[PDB]
Amino acid sequence: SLGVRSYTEVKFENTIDRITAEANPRQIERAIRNSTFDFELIYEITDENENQVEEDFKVIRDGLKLLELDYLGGSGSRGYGKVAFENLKATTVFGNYDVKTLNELLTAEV
Amino acid sequence: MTFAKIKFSAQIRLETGLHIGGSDAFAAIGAIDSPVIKDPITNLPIIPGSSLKGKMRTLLAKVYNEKVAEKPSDDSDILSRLFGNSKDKRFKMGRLIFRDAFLSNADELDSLGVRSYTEVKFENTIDRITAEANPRQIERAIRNSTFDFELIYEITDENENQVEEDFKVIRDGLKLLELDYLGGSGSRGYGKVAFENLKATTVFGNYDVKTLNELLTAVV
Amino acid sequence: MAILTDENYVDKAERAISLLEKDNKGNYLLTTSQIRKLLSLCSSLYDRSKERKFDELINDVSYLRVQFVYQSGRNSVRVNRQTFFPVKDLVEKGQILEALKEIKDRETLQRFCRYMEALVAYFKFYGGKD
Amino acid sequence: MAILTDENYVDKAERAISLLEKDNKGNYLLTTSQIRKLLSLCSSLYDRSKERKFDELINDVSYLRVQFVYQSGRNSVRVNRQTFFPVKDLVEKGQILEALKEIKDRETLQRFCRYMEALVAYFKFYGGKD
Amino acid sequence: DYRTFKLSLLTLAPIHIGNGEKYTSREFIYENKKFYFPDMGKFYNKMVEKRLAEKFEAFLIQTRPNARNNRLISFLNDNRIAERSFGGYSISETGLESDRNPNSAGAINEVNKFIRDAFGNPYIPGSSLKGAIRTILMNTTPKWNNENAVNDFGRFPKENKNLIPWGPKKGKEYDDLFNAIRVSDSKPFDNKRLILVQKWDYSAKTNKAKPLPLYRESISPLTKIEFEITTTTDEAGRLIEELGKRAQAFYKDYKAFFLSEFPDDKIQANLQYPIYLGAGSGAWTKTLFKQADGILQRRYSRMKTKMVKKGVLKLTKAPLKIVKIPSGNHSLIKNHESFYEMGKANFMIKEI
RNA sequence: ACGGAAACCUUGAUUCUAACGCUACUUCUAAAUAA
Repeated sequence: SLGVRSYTEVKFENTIDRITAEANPRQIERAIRNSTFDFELIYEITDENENQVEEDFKVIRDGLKLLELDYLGGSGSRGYGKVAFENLKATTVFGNYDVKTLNELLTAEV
Repeated sequence: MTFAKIKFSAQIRLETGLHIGGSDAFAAIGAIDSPVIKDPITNLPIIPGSSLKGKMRTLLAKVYNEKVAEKPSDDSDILSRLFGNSKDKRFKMGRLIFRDAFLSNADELDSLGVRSYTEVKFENTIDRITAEANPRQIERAIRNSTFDFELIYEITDENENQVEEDFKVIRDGLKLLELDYLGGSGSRGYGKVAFENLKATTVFGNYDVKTLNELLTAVV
Repeated sequence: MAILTDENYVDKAERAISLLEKDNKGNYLLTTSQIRKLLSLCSSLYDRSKERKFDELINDVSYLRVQFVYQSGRNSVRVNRQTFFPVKDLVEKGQILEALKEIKDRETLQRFCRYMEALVAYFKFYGGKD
Repeated sequence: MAILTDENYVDKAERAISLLEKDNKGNYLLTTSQIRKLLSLCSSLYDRSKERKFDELINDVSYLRVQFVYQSGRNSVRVNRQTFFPVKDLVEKGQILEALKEIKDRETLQRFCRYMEALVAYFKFYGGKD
Repeated sequence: DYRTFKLSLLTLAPIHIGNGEKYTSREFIYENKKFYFPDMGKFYNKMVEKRLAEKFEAFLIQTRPNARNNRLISFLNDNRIAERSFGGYSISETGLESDRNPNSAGAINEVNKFIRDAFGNPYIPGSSLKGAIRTILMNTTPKWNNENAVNDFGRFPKENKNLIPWGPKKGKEYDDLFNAIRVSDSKPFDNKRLILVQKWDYSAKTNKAKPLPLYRESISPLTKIEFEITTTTDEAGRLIEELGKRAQAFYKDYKAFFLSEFPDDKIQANLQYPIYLGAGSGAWTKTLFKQADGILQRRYSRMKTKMVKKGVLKLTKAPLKIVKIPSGNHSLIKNHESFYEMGKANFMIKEI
């Protein structure tokens, strides 16, 4: 709908020597900037105390925050793979577990 | 010791316009000018983090090296520690993560009466014997076009008695970038940038950067 | 009725430019340096029609139309003691102004921009000069 | 008569590639950097034809034809005090415009895309540079 | 590391740096002793709320206006419009902007545009000043202004672009002198400092000024502009720090070669280091005239506008201005016919 | 009252590190001859 014609762009770069300043070119492939991907992560609760499951929720939240603040795979030291998680929420697909406070903290911390 | 991340956030304002480059994959049907790199969706000019990192490393290589530096992998401790080094197991992943800079003041630029966010500078050359001109066209991002510059610096256990030197290196890299031109034919007056609202914020972990923000405003 | 449809604007460019005037030597009279600003405006307007809706794109279309009607009458090439006006004949044969009149929403606007791209592409195909 | 059948398009791509223009040093004037945009458009249209009907891909085929025509005349190389158009002779010898005109259903689209892939493969096979 | 110079430029004569565009006669109205240059977009917008789009189309589409259907004021008066405020900008009437009168048939059918950024304000690009500086440095150096600057290995002589080394060379340290000289461009200096001067040519063989139909938008005399020249190497640093005393030597050579043949009352006097910027200043100010002499003349030997001897002097007309310098009262020109040497400027370079 | 019954080819692992689309270039030259 945004008129795009290809879902992958070609970024052209070059490398210039520090002594001779000769530009050796290159081109690499990138995904389009505003692409979205469906992200699903399933967490299983067996023999785990309430403190253990809360700690695991905190670790998952910190992992998602760290992925937001770092780059996904690629040449991310040069501006690649910066991701953000949108509409992040947790729904208990199996069993009975309360995730009201988990969803509240997932929407707050993001 | 503890893990932290400091996010240097600034606005790159173009004193003169900027010709980062790229090839004619988004060039309009009929345009013969040299195109500037553009977002594939919005087609607004961008400043790729690769150009910022390359120019900052090249500039700092003439200050913090005191060596020859035939290749990028030969850079010193102070530069390979930040910008990375493929031939050193301790510095394969650098502590500096650059980000692509995208347009932010498009609304303000439109409110200033701008038809298009990129301009086509006509520019020729004159033979010094025959006085015959050979004109051409160069596409540049317009003046007074701000971009969001985000740089991320991690503070791990190895970042003891070295965080201040890294902050100094980042500051003087930005200073040298302001003293020089970002990518383009800046030897004729392109690529002049200025970093505004330069501040560092701890986006993860615990770290006191209250002594860093005042020292950022004091010079840069 | 409409003059531009998604099935014929490419073929319409064929009939628009094949009947353009020509010097006695056979080369074309129009050059890309005359229609440069029109192509730039059309490309920018097509680029902005993706993100920005049409209720505030009417002024850009009116500017494009007045620019067409200016560049058609301004540009002139004089060959062999005979003056000619190539941009005006391009606009006349390609029905650029009539297509501009029917631009009422995003879809027809993008169709007109693609028609302009077709016209310049095919003009370059038959030996047009920059 | 159909210009691209399922049992001759590879041979046609061979014959086209072997018949291209050349300079004194025996190097191909066409390079893959000139036809990169056309290759990307053909690939994108190919992988869009797998799950999307042709009746809403007419715009992509139209743009692809416009781009082929444009890149035919846009680029040129000055050799021996005369100008060559590599993509133009590639289109004329390979009958690209004739295969584009006959694209009517999904199978002809995919056959044309595979013909372009064979053309680039063979061009690279006979010393075509980048 | 880097040595930064400030170059203050003071134009002693109109300076024009075009962009290829031209105001036709249907884009400006001459009235109330001013030239109004309306924005055609706002013009159309306020004549679509007044319902005169179709006759405007007939006025601009029209291919061969005879004498008076070519002027926008004629359209404005025919259809009884008195709402002249559609963006744009106004240029105060010089007086001397053109021969004949700005009314009537011929007048000004074309006005060459000054270079403007994306906001519509004018500025001087850094590449123009860099080209002038490069001409000054190349014309005042015996290793560059010699017989090696021509390329006779061809059909016609042309400049040896590789006489000054440039570009990356395989297996060799970078040797680009003019990558070090990084001349920046100016800031937008507003539209109030522009005029509509006209090109005149003064022939030494004929001894009278001949006006030409070539009208330009030029910066007014006594305009202060500021440039930044950043230098990175010691060689280019020495060259730029000697830009003054090299401009004087170049001007002395130019005066002893070309300007001495013309009456001293047309040639201007210098307050600061001389320089020649923009178009219309002449071919010798843009060439190594020691080598280009003979070749440049032969380029035009078979044309109708033949270059005779060393050519004519370009003398535009702009209002006389006097500077209250702390030495007295220095008039800009030495003639009473108001004859500026088009393309002239002075500069002072400091090491801020 | 089946050479049958019970058996997950499963556990972890970033196609990652380094790289300026860079270099030189005044939108500029020519005004004859006639009156």
